[PDB]
Amino acid sequence: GCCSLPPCAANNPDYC
Repeated sequence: GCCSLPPCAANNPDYC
Protein backbone atom coordinates (compact mmCIF):
# COMPACT_ATOMS: atom_id res chain seq x y z
CA GLY A 1 0.00 0.00 0.00
CA CYS A 2 0.99 3.60 -0.47
CA CYS A 3 0.41 4.54 3.19
CA SER A 4 3.25 2.26 4.17
CA LEU A 5 5.51 4.68 2.30
CA PRO A 6 6.28 7.84 4.38
CA PRO A 7 6.34 10.37 1.42
CA CYS A 8 2.91 9.11 0.35
CA ALA A 9 1.50 8.91 3.87
CA ALA A 10 2.39 12.52 4.50
CA ASN A 11 1.09 13.45 1.04
CA ASN A 12 -2.34 11.92 1.46
CA PRO A 13 -3.65 12.37 5.04
CA ASP A 14 -7.23 11.44 4.15
CA TYR A 15 -6.02 8.31 2.44
CA CYS A 16 -3.28 7.58 4.90
